[PDB]
Amino acid sequence: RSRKESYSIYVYKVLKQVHPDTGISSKAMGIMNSFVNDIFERIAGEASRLAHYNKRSTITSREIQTAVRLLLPGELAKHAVSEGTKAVTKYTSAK
Amino acid sequence: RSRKESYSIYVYKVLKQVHPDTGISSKAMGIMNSFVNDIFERIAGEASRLAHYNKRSTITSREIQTAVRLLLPGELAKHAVSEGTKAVTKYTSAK
Amino acid sequence: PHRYRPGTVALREIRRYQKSTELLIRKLPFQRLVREIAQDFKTDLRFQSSAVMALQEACEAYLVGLFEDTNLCAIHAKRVTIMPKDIQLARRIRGERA
Amino acid sequence: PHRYRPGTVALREIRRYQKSTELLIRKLPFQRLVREIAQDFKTDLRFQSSAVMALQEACEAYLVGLFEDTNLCAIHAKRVTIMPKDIQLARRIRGERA
Amino acid sequence: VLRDNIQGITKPAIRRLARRGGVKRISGLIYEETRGVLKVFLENVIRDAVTYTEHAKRKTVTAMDVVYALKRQGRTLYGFGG
Amino acid sequence: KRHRKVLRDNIQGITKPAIRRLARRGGVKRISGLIYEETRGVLKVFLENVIRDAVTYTEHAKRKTVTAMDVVYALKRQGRTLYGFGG
Amino acid sequence: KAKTRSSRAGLQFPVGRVHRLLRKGNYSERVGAGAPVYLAAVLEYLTAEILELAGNAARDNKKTRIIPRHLQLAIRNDEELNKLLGRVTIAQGGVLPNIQAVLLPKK
Amino acid sequence: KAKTRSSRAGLQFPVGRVHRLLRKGNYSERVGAGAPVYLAAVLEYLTAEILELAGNAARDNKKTRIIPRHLQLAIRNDEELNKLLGRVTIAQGGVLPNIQAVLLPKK
DNA sequence: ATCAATATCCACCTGCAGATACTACCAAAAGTGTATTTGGAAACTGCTCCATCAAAAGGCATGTTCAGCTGAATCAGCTGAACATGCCTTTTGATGGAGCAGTTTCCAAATACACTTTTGGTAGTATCTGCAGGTGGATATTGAT
DNA sequence: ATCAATATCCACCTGCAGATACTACCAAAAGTGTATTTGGAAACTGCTCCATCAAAAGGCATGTTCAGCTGATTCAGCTGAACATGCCTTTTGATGGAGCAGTTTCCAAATACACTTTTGGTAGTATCTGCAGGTGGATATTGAT
Ligand SMILES: [Cl-]
Ligand SMILES: [Cl-]
Ligand SMILES: [Mn+2]
Ligand SMILES: [Mn+2]
Ligand SMILES: [Mn+2]
Ligand SMILES: [Mn+2]
Ligand SMILES: [Mn+2]
Repeated sequence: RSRKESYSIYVYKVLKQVHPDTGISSKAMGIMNSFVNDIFERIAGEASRLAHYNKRSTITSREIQTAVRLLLPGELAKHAVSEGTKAVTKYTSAK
Repeated sequence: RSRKESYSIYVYKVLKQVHPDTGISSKAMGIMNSFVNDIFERIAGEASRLAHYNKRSTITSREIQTAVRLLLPGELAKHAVSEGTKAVTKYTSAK
Repeated sequence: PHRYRPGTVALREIRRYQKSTELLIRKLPFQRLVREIAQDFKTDLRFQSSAVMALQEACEAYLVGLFEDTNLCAIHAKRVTIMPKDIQLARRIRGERA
Repeated sequence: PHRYRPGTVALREIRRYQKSTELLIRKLPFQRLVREIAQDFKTDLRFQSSAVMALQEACEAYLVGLFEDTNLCAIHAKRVTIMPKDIQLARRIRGERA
Repeated sequence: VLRDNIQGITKPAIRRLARRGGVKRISGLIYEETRGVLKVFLENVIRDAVTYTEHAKRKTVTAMDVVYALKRQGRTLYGFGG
Repeated sequence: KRHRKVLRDNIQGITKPAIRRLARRGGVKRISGLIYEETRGVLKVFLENVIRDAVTYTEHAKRKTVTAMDVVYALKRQGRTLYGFGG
Repeated sequence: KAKTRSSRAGLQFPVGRVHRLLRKGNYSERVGAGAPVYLAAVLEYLTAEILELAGNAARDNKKTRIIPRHLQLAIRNDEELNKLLGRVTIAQGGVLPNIQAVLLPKK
Repeated sequence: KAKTRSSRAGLQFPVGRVHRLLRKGNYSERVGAGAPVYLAAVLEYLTAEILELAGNAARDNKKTRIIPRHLQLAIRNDEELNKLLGRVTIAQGGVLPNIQAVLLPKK
């Protein structure tokens, strides 16, 4: 009866932007959740190491960016980096 | 000239316990230092994860113990676990 | 009386099984084997249904992958027949042993 | 004008190099190669001399290990001569290019 | 008619796994070899799973115990949580 | 000023005899003539990958000097942990 | 009055939740304000990329519902996604059709 | 009567150091008092294990000083240490002498 | 099974590099107790979901037959090992210069913290409907002839 | 080539397992307003990275020569693949309780404070001493004949 959080609401929302007439099975959604959690952990873990190696107490978007460059293959990294930077800009340029 | 600490002192004490007439090159000592750092991180990492998986915020000797059983092979795990248990029992009773 | 030649059905099965995703070991015998092995580590264990299924997905995906590498080792030695030594080479180079 | 047979000196060399630990690639050429590659990623870099030596120790250990795997691939094909296809199989099974 | 549990992984089922792996022809000795490999795989993963069970003071191996086991064994599995 | 001399073709400094020596340490008795070029290509890939990561740590730190530690962390990331150079 | 950080950053993925997961995962003592935004956007981007290709694989197989099979086909047929996920198993994914040439019959 | 925690626990390895490295490493919010004691002991045990075997390899090679080669011979000739360190490179370690049987001369 | 060419081994000998070993320290750690907050073991239940278990149902153990695979024995051409010869580069060890890591001090920015206001997200459930196969029949593949 | 036996494809159906949709309530996100923390900006070190160059050994490049390995051929005998059945194991579905996990409780144990003491890592020096590498010189190892 306790709350069991997941990313499935947000995966579903992104599914509708990308393929408005396409659904997703429960099993497929579990795979997507696994996916998000795995990449979250990889990125956050690399960022943590980066901060520790540079004797910093803080993970900023700069540790997230460098972690993305270390972890993603070329073209994925480029677009991820540009998406990340765009979201931070939009978020700052927003009273 | 800022202080760069290592396990050298303690590695050398243990060396003299096991092989009283045996020395060690600085390159060998660099290796032993890497080894201790490496095993520390592996055990501490497994312990961190294990505590998170069980929604605990404290790493106790019980997390260290399970991490040791997860990381070390058979006989090394057995003997490590005895030496760890015995150091704690002694430490607790030696106050 | 009709008869397909050696290799014709084998190719058919490859095509059939590479198209599909159903598990290929029967459930009950796998479940038994899991429980047996687990009994040597701790007695009187129960398993969630999903625990056994995770185990079977992982185990079958591993064996399928190993059979691909095994097949490449057989082919490397100019054979089309997989042998224990092919499985053994694949495992050694993977770092799973030796 | 005496002669060792093909294989004899090769075996002698295996024994010699498996006994020793010194780096087998010349230092300066390796250093130039590191600087060339790094310069293509980023201009105006400097290197601690130990950084270069760490790279050389890692490169050599990697290649020695790869040759061991390659040798096993050749022997699996009933040869004693390593070929590009042995290196490629070793790398494929290692998951460096799976 | 008692028979070993490992032998419940039958020649036809092993054959099916091989087929999905792209294998056309199989030596008779493969079946026992494959059973040995499967057992080592199950031993290593179950040992770690049960170690997580014991640590959580449970008598039931969860999907998450298996998932964490698989992850640390370098066999990350998606679709069963985590 | 002076400006660094142009570095080109330094992969050929990984000579046939150096490659034979590495193969000998790896237990190899007989070596096809095509091995040397194949090995240079494999080595280049390996070095590029590790240097790419090392330089990424150098740049993240805002340095112009690649340290032993940048290389040690890169090798670790790559599942090639190296002992004897710090960390 | 109260705007979500997601809506400010222009994201479907939850910036606030990501921030909390960063705090409580013991990654660092402190977390900058941009970090969860950036991370959320990266995770959303990657999710969109997989669902895009998986959706296309569903379409190719005359289906409107994405199943694990379609995720597997998407990932393994894409060089970069296959590499990112090289050490991962998709349950109920199966494998790519692939028969080594020398195994094909002749006549 | 300031007693070190190492002396209390019966250890050569530094308990205080290990406690602090666990605290600064962001492994968990809190660290139990037993944790660094148990961990320093394990690390000490493993270093004794390695140094015993490496000292033997040094003695076997008629040497008084342990060098990286002796560490490599110790680790790679011990099944368990070899497994624990299977993905580690010991700089200036070399390899074990080992020639595949088919490569030796004659019949 | 002899002997000759040459690689191997081994034990001594030097003169350092690199190790040990003091100081003689002293900055940073570690650790000594108080004051302080709080994580989680423990004890209780209830409700999932797991082990069992007995009926229904569909893979597999089996033996025989022969297609075609593997592995053997042979052979030829050609590669790649070995070695002699000539000499180009790397190794080694300095010199000098400066690029730049590595510190230390202000702190204005940037996080964290304690509280309060609201709401997005979960988890019960209520509906809706993609598609898993089931049918019918047409065509392609395979293999014999 | 024929001809046929069996596999394969496609269009159509339709019940229901498993989706999508809806709803309310609450944990946890966000708004406000202090209260701590931090990580460059400037301003200096000394270190170590770079480059230079000279001398000379040492390893590299090259050409020649031929041993023996690879890969092609052929082939016989072996071994797995194909195939037809009824029994046996699997699977399917529904019953009872083991234990998960939810929840509150409280105290042993952890954090924070701010002092005191000790250590470990240093720079400075001396000071030793294990062993690298070199020489004979004794002793295998290899390959020819
Ligand atoms: Cl930030
Ligand atoms: Cl504890
Ligand atoms: Mn001893
Ligand atoms: Mn600076
Ligand atoms: Mn259909
Ligand atoms: Mn048709
Ligand atoms: Mn010449």
